[PDB]
Amino acid sequence: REKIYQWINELSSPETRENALLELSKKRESVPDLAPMLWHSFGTIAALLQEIVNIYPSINPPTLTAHQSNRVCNALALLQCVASHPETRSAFLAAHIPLFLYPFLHTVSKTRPFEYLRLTSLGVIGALVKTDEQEVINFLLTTEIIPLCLRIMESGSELSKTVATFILQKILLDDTGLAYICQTYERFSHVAMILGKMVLQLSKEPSARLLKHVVRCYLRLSDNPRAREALRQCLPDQLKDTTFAQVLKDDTTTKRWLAQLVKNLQE
Amino acid sequence: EKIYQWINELSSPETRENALLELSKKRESVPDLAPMLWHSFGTIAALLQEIVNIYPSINPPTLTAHQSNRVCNALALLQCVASHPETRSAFLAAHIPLFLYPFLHTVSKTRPFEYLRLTSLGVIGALVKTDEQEVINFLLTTEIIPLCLRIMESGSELSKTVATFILQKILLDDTGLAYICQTYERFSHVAMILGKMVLQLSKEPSARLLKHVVRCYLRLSDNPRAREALRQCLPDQLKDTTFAQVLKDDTTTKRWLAQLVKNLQE
Ligand SMILES: [Mn+2]
Repeated sequence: REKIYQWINELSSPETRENALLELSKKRESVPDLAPMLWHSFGTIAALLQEIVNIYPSINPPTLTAHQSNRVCNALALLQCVASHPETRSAFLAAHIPLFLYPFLHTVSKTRPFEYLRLTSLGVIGALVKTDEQEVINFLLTTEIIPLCLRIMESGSELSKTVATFILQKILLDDTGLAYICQTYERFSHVAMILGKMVLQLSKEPSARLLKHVVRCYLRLSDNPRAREALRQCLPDQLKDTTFAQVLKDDTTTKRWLAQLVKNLQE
Repeated sequence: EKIYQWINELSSPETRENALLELSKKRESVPDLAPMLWHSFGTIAALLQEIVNIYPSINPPTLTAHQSNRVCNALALLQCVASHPETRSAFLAAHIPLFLYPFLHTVSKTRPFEYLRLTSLGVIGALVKTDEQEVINFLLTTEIIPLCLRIMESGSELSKTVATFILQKILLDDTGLAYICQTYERFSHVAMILGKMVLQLSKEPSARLLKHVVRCYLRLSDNPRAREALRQCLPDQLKDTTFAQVLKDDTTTKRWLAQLVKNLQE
């Protein structure tokens, strides 16, 4: 508790806010109640959003430096902290704070500063949907986060693609999210096409976590009657062959899922 | 039925620009447009997209009259959501005004930018007009005061006026006054800006600006401990016959300028 209070308090005057963001960002894992402390502290959340908003112009044209990205990501780590705490989770959603991260998620630059910015931003969202609250899914649906996730799964770093897919997975898990993605052949096909190319490169450049999420997504889509029908024709061969046999020999969960997916298709 | 139609067309970039234009001019004629717009986070998100699509126009500064007028139409809609008593609170909990801070931070003097900044301050001014404690508590944790102080001395007539009005409503609130006097730094910078203002106001006068300026000094004179500082920094033009002409019409402003002198007398 020692320095935690002082640092939190120091997040005020921009003269000592940088050190506080850093010191706090690292001690986060420890202090289990940091989230409510951050949230309930006067002007602290605003200070964090201030950090986010300050770099909006450097995001496009893409001139964000490593230093800018690191400091803002410190703030984002504290927001992720606030996003997954049971006592602050729901209010975090009321504040529509995730809407402050979307411009970050829209960037496409490849430099590490941007990739780190996007990965950390995705971490906040992933922690938001970790508990399946109906309201968070409906929030993400209506704010158009899906297309942002799709592009990233489609051309981001392996790390970022994993979290983006996990987010799409959570959205798909809920009945509303599943029905929304399958409402038109075009929206389903867009998602299926992306998961498709993911299943092709993953077969030559393996990735356990990513492969696990891609399988869950496909499995979940097989719950919708029309997507199931479509998948009867468009489910990539690599998911039916034995191509993933070896790598799955250790991940019993995902293997069980792929078996269920193949079972669901056809009749 | 057309209001509902356009509102729905905002959530489609294909039909948004048109909807913004229609809903903006139709603003004054639709009572609860705010609750209608806020009825769906989707609508708000779309309105914020318009604001976000403008950040790329900052450094290098390339904002065009067309881009400015378009986003400002979106600001007009955010402003009415900021005014309505049914939505003003949710608007604040989402820190929506912060999306406008990058705009308020620009310094380009081209009309596209000046107008963007004027319109943005207008969103803030509509917040403080409500006279909510909720609003002042929000702004104090945002850095709006420094942003307003810069414009108060470098902006155009209209901008300087809206910026000074915002500070005025902040100072008028007890906590706002206390906040500003809480430190030498804060008070000193405010005192300095008001100073440069009355100076360039003597030459090239402005009835509206002066009233807001005078009102800020009067309210500052409400804090006992500040009075000594106030006595020492008060510009001559406020103590002499200047403005006496300009103030022939302002019975209110001179009545205020009178109370100011009286508060500072030892
Ligand atoms: Mn559900």
